[PDB]
Amino acid sequence: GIREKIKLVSSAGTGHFYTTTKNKRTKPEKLELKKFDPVVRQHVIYKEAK
Amino acid sequence: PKIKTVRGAAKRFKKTGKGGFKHKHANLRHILTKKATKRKRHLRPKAMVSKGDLGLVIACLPYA
Amino acid sequence: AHKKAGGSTRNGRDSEAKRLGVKRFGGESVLAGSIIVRQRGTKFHAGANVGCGRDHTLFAKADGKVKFEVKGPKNRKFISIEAE
Amino acid sequence: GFEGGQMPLYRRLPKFGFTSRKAAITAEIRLSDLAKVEGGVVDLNTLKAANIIGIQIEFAKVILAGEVTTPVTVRGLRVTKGARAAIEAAGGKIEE
RNA sequence: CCAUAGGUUAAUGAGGCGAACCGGGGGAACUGAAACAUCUAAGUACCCCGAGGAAAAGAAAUCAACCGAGAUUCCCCCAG
RNA sequence: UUUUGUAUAAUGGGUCAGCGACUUAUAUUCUGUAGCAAGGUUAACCGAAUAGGGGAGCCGAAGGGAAACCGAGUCUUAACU
RNA sequence: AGGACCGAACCGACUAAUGUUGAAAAAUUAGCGGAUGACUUGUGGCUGGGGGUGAAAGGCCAAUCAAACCGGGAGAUAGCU
RNA sequence: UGUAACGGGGCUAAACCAUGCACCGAAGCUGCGGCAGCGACGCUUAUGCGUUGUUGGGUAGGGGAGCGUUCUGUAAGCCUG
RNA sequence: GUUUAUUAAAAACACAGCACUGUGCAAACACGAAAGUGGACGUAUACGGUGUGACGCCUGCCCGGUGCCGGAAGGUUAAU
RNA sequence: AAUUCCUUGUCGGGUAAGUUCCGACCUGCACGAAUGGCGUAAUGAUGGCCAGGCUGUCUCCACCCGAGACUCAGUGAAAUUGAACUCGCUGUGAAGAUGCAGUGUACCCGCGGCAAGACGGAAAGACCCCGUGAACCUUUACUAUAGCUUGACACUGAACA
RNA sequence: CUUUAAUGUUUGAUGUUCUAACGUUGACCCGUAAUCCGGGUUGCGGACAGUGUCUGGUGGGUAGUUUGACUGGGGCGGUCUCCUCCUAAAGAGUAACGGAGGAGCACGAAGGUUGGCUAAUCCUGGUCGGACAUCAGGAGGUUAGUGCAAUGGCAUAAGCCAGCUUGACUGCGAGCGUGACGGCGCGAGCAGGUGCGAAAGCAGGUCAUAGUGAUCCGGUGGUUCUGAAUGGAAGGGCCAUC
Ligand SMILES: [Mg+2]
Ligand SMILES: [Mg+2]
Ligand SMILES: [Mg+2]
Ligand SMILES: [Mg+2]
Ligand SMILES: [Mg+2]
Ligand SMILES: [Mg+2]
Ligand SMILES: [Mg+2]
Ligand SMILES: [Mg+2]
Ligand SMILES: [Mg+2]
Ligand SMILES: [Mg+2]
Ligand SMILES: [Mg+2]
Ligand SMILES: [Mg+2]
Ligand SMILES: [Mg+2]
Ligand SMILES: [Mg+2]
Ligand SMILES: [Mg+2]
Ligand SMILES: [Mg+2]
Ligand SMILES: [Mg+2]
Ligand SMILES: [Mg+2]
Ligand SMILES: [Mg+2]
Ligand SMILES: [Mg+2]
Ligand SMILES: [Mg+2]
Ligand SMILES: [Mg+2]
Ligand SMILES: [Mg+2]
Ligand SMILES: [Mg+2]
Ligand SMILES: [Mg+2]
Ligand SMILES: [Mg+2]
Ligand SMILES: [Mg+2]
Ligand SMILES: [Mg+2]
Ligand SMILES: [Mg+2]
Ligand SMILES: [Mg+2]
Ligand SMILES: [Mg+2]
Ligand SMILES: [Mg+2]
Ligand SMILES: [Mg+2]
Ligand SMILES: [Mg+2]
Ligand SMILES: [Mg+2]
Ligand SMILES: [Mg+2]
Ligand SMILES: [Mg+2]
Ligand SMILES: [Mg+2]
Ligand SMILES: [Mg+2]
Ligand SMILES: [Mg+2]
Ligand SMILES: [Mg+2]
Ligand SMILES: [Mg+2]
Ligand SMILES: [Mg+2]
Ligand SMILES: [Mg+2]
Ligand SMILES: [Mg+2]
Ligand SMILES: [Mg+2]
Ligand SMILES: [Mg+2]
Ligand SMILES: [Mg+2]
Ligand SMILES: [Mg+2]
Ligand SMILES: [Mg+2]
Ligand SMILES: [Mg+2]
Ligand SMILES: [Mg+2]
Ligand SMILES: [Mg+2]
Ligand SMILES: [Mg+2]
Ligand SMILES: [Mg+2]
Ligand SMILES: [Mg+2]
Ligand SMILES: [Mg+2]
Ligand SMILES: [Mg+2]
Ligand SMILES: [Mg+2]
Ligand SMILES: [Mg+2]
Ligand SMILES: [Mg+2]
Ligand SMILES: [Mg+2]
Ligand SMILES: [Mg+2]
Ligand SMILES: [Mg+2]
Ligand SMILES: [Mg+2]
Ligand SMILES: [Mg+2]
Ligand SMILES: [Mg+2]
Ligand SMILES: [Mg+2]
Ligand SMILES: [Mg+2]
Ligand SMILES: [Mg+2]
Repeated sequence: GIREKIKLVSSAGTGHFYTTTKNKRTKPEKLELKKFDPVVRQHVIYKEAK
Repeated sequence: PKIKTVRGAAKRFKKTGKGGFKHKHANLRHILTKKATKRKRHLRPKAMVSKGDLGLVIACLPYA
Repeated sequence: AHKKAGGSTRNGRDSEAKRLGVKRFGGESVLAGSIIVRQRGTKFHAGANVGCGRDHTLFAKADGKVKFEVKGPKNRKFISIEAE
Repeated sequence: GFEGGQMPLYRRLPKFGFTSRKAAITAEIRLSDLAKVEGGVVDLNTLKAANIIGIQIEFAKVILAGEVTTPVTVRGLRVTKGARAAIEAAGGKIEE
């Protein structure tokens, strides 16, 4: 269970977020993905958090 | 004496129009990253009690 | 001793049966969305009006009558539906 | 609720909701209840005297149930759109 | 040293008993939870003190909700 | 009586007579029956009263939603064929 | 002189037999140990139950003891017969 | 323990193998008489009758219908020196 | 000598002797919510606890663990 | 060896013959120094072994004397018991039969005596297992707690360094 | 700020005395005919000791309890959830302390899409180089490969490579499969907003089947809900999460 839960928070500032897992011993850089924001109903950049 | 309702059951069932009981689905509390979004979306709405379980629920909820 | 103590086995494990197989056979009248066969791999391939799910579950994409057939150069088993 | 020793149904399901204290004091009045009121005007006080609703009731609604056949005034009571159409057709006047 | 403690006498009162009810001071465990420790049984059983024909409580530093009610006690609802 | 199974060498009874074990109160649900019926019924209490009074209340005629709220619709959702 | 020796009363209880619905809910018979001592005995008193007392065996505490007896909680509980 | 490996007597078929016709043989079937449950149909208006088919082993258990005992009203009636 | 009154009298218990240890007296310790009492009208040649068990020859090595005694610089640490 | 499993270890003594006994050896499964080691005169209703005397302990029982047993008169229990017109054998069968099958034998009823059976009588097995049973005991099981101990505050004050 | 000297306050500590609380099972007097007690005087000790509340440690001294099940009796051992195969008798399902193996993950690429590509092994020839490295040809045809067990599947590849990219999307969801139930699984299609492709189209994770934990209790973010006189707020509810 090396992979740990991480939170991806939208850059639109609406407070919505997704959850996933990441291996942090390798690939230590932040994860960025254009994902759908259900509140503003648009695709915005989500940034690593938690 | 009056029959005493099971308060834990009265905090978990609600009576419907025809006399059935509705309940919140299980498996939607604390381990939610690994669960698929389709599965959680189906667990979000309320569900009717099953015919095999109406007997226990009516016994626990006399007044309702 | 009066009795000889035995050993222990190491084979006690097994997994639950997955209820695979053909659900509706030839001639069945099915609604759209009805599951025809539940499979591991594509033992039966999807024909006309039949869809294949992620676990290779063959399901009806239309109302009609199920038909099994053998087609193609490889003599593979296809499931199709005559719309009725 | 005992199931032999496994987790019972009323304990393996989650709790939900809360009991609102406003619902206790809110009541409902049918159109047929209007005709069994004396005075020609429908109020909290007048309905409590006629015994349609309890005395703890602070909020009331008129819903489309039964049939109203007489002109009557409903003042200061929320009324659904179906009841409003029915009351107007029966000739009553509605206001807040 | 005055005093006070102590001593004598006299006057009045109490003592002890009693089935339940009542107020107060102490206060279980079996049992239930299908085990058990929080919890329950239960402030029950029991022990003790006191009083009366009743006792206790009682005349809002009380409720209510922007309307108002008006000490206490008991019964039926509220409401399992 | 207990059992898969008892003539069982498995349990119980020496015999007779008397006694000896599914009750009662309250609450809830279903059935039957009776009254009334979109209504039904009172509780305490009053009453000399099995009468009469007493509708405080409770059940039913509306549901959906966690809830505000809306309402023969409602919830879900930005919106639902 | 002696927790000295032999041995009655007196205190005990090693062996055998009898007895075992006994003469007796622990005795009888024949032997047996101590017998001036850490002995034995009469009368009275004191220690009380999770307590007493115990040259200690979980022994004894009214024919009852790994927690006396009596009354109460109590119709404890008993998925057992 | 005693013949004790046809149930026995006994059997040279009264054994075995074929063929065939008889007969015995159950609470099965049929005949005669009776009772009951269910269904169908007809009639009567029913609250039943008739015809007809069929059913009727039974533990746990479910359903239905009764008998009898003590006491209350009918009953200051009726039975009874 | 004592012991399982009523299936065990023994090699068991006790014992004189030995050692360790506590205790300076309002002693340690014990029975007591407490007052008190025993220890003891005793005072370290006394008293308590523990182990061993006349006497003779002796009682060897280990303080890492648990306990006990002593230390107190530093780390951690309660109510406040 | 009160300790040694292998083990009746091996050697010696005692006996015609000794798994016990005595003395040695040491291969101490698994002795050991105050939960004391080794020895020890005396003592012991203490454990084991040997010898003399003595004998009905025995070879192997015989006889005798008394109390019962046995008979008569009087009084007069008890455990137990579904009912009983209560045989053997072989087989069967809840798998060991007076009762079932086949078969054999057997006139009816007492009294004395024996104890093979009636899975005889007695005690709802004490061994074994089960109960989400009990009790008591132990501990570095859990949770507490009496006690012991630590500090703050209160009873509790003055002055100085 | 490493620092000393010094002013001043507070805090904290220590030691030293004092008497006046408190202790006295020291003496003497009185109540008193009294080894109790109380009062008085005096000596000693002395704000210590002791006690009350709070608090840390210690505490089988005492107390209440727990100490699982399966099991060819129990104990010992082994096992307990999930996946694959056989037993399993050609639908599903099917037991044993039956026979064999695995899982408690991994991957922002190892996912989506477009385009492209096709192995194992052997023979022949070829520098180090050989049985076996890279190369050319041939045979052969999946005897390979699949992130990890086994079964089924895979060439239109589900296997291999590259470009672009985030659909590992949000709200739903006809219908269906599978469970006593809790629940689990499949799913076209609809809406919104996306990615790849010229386009038809494909994409709601991975070739599929293990990689998992109900409820309660809390934590975090948001919220058009509720808010015990009213306006807030705490707390609760809903949604997303631990
Ligand atoms: Mg949540
Ligand atoms: Mg294996
Ligand atoms: Mg469980
Ligand atoms: Mg009313
Ligand atoms: Mg308790
Ligand atoms: Mg208890
Ligand atoms: Mg319990
Ligand atoms: Mg229980
Ligand atoms: Mg009086
Ligand atoms: Mg019986
Ligand atoms: Mg049995
Ligand atoms: Mg049996
Ligand atoms: Mg039979
Ligand atoms: Mg018999
Ligand atoms: Mg019998
Ligand atoms: Mg009997
Ligand atoms: Mg009776
Ligand atoms: Mg009823
Ligand atoms: Mg009725
Ligand atoms: Mg002597
Ligand atoms: Mg005498
Ligand atoms: Mg004896
Ligand atoms: Mg004698
Ligand atoms: Mg002597
Ligand atoms: Mg003597
Ligand atoms: Mg006794
Ligand atoms: Mg006791
Ligand atoms: Mg006890
Ligand atoms: Mg005792
Ligand atoms: Mg009780
Ligand atoms: Mg009882
Ligand atoms: Mg013979
Ligand atoms: Mg016949
Ligand atoms: Mg029949
Ligand atoms: Mg019948
Ligand atoms: Mg004895
Ligand atoms: Mg004695
Ligand atoms: Mg002796
Ligand atoms: Mg000793
Ligand atoms: Mg030593
Ligand atoms: Mg040490
Ligand atoms: Mg030996
Ligand atoms: Mg020899
Ligand atoms: Mg020897
Ligand atoms: Mg040894
Ligand atoms: Mg020791
Ligand atoms: Mg030692
Ligand atoms: Mg010794
Ligand atoms: Mg002696
Ligand atoms: Mg006689
Ligand atoms: Mg016989
Ligand atoms: Mg026989
Ligand atoms: Mg016979
Ligand atoms: Mg014979
Ligand atoms: Mg005889
Ligand atoms: Mg006999
Ligand atoms: Mg005899
Ligand atoms: Mg016998
Ligand atoms: Mg017997
Ligand atoms: Mg159990
Ligand atoms: Mg003293
Ligand atoms: Mg302790
Ligand atoms: Mg304990
Ligand atoms: Mg078990
Ligand atoms: Mg066996
Ligand atoms: Mg085990
Ligand atoms: Mg199959
Ligand atoms: Mg099959
Ligand atoms: Mg892949
Ligand atoms: Mg407010």
